Amino acid sequence: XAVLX
Amino acid sequence: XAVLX
Amino acid sequence: SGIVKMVSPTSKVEPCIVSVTYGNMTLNGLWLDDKVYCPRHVICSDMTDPDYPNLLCRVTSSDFCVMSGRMSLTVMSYQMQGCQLVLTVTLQNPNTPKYSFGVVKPGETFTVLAAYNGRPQGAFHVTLRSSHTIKGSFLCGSCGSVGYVLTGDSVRFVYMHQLELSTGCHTGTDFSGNFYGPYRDAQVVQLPVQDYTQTVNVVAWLYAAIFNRCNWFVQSDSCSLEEFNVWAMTNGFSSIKADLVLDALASMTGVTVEQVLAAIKRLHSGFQGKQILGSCVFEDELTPSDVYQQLAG
Amino acid sequence: SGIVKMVSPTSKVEPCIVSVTYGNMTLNGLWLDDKVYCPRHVICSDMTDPDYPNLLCRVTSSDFCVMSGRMSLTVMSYQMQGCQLVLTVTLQNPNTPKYSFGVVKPGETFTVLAAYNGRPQGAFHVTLRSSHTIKGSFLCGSCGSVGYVLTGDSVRFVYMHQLELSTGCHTGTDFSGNFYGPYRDAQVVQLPVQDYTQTVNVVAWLYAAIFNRCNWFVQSDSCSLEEFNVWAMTNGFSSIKADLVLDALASMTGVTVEQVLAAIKRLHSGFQGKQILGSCVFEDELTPSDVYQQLAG
Repeated sequence: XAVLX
Repeated sequence: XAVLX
Repeated sequence: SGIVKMVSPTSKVEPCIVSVTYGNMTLNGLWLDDKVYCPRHVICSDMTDPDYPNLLCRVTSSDFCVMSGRMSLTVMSYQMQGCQLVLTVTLQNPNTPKYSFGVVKPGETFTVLAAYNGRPQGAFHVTLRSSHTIKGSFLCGSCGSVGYVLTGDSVRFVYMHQLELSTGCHTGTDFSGNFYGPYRDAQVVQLPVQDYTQTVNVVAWLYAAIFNRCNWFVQSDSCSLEEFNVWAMTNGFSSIKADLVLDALASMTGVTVEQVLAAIKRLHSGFQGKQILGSCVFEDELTPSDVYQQLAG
Repeated sequence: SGIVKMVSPTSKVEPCIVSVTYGNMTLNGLWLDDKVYCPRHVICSDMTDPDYPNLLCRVTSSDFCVMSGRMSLTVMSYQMQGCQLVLTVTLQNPNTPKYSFGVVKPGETFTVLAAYNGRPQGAFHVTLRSSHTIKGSFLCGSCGSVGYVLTGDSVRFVYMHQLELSTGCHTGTDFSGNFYGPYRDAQVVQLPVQDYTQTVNVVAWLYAAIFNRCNWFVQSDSCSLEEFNVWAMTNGFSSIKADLVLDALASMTGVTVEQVLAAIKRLHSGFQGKQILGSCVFEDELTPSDVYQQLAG
């Protein structure tokens, strides 16, 4: 769920 | 009253 | 993905900041080509309402000490234009960026490079109010600090700080020497005129919210632009004109401009304890272009 | 005089921004001396949870595309350190500033220079929360944008953006490769830990309000520092230590830190219609030094 930029 | 910088 | 007030990079403005010293007063200046722009208030010393045409007669070029960093610059001739001095120096500034001179209109934003003693200290985002003022942060020594806009690789200089009207309310001159608003470089009382909440910016800020989760305020009701301006006269809001960037933001989010205007009116009477991007009040300090470049780029 | 979120000048960080490209992916890097720091996930394409140890052995130095503007640098060697890659290039950066590496602690601030395709687009003020996260503004292509502080004439790099935990909540690595907080460079569930209101900043923000003729919260009651921490654990506030700047602010203003601490706990229960510097809520994004330089300099 966290977005890798 | 206005302050000159 | 988050919304903040951003600032233009300062690399093209910093090499242009100089100090200008007359008598013992020192303020800041802007060095471009063979000119140096700084407030005419640098030749005063005698407080209150100076006699600038009278003070010019005794001033000669040899009494200006302009310095870029530790290098000394020699003034050939000078010229009082409006409320600024255009000093002509011997040296052609080698770091002069491609530049132009502009005038910001109410609601449009820019970047102030706060300087002291010809030395940059920091930069911040500001918005020109309907009162032709800005909510800045200045102290003694900060006059001459420039406000600018980055336009590709070009710098459009728009602002030269000069005056603090009241607590937290400032103004200054464009680079033709003219003050923003009906003000002047004198220590008399000049409290600012009426201000309005910048509607176009509030519209853009709510589009940013829509693109950032928060869209509960969006409803099917809609208020036209010209129906909004009649309501805005009596509720502290400015007039709104159609806008591609708003149209682009409208097309991306699927919410018309008229829905956002109607949402503004309902929320002018309380956010109902809910928050929009962690805020409880309208934000009118981000132009449509500021919002669009933080939604796409 | 007015108070804003200020940012450090960007002129010595901008000439170090470069673009790193391996495979299909491009992000931003920092070019100092003969080294180029960037996030290690530039070599994945594997999505989700990569296997960086084994992915690194297929890697060859000549498949990195490093671009400083339109100049191209070539990679001699590389090295994986934590969650970042330290690329060695042919050319010493001729615009390397005097620089160090540091780690910011919760409450402290720094400037983020947001970049895309190795080109700076803007800068903004950020505060490290107790979640070890920042509330920035980042899109795809922004990984590798550096966070730094100016310590006079030198740059102390402290942050390299890599991840977005939630909407408007970001984190990254220091320049030893270690993530701020218990996070990692994987697209796995990573909900941020518990966050607290940075009290020392809220004290400094209220001293700023007193300097700006906003002192209606000052009263006679005082709350100790050690007695505040007891109260803070159960109402969303951080611990507070003695601070020389807070003492300096306390002497210049004429009201003690203990009076401001006691004002905070009373205003935790609502602001009661009235505003602090035009705000409805506590501002904890300005350290004592940030407030100190906008009141004295």
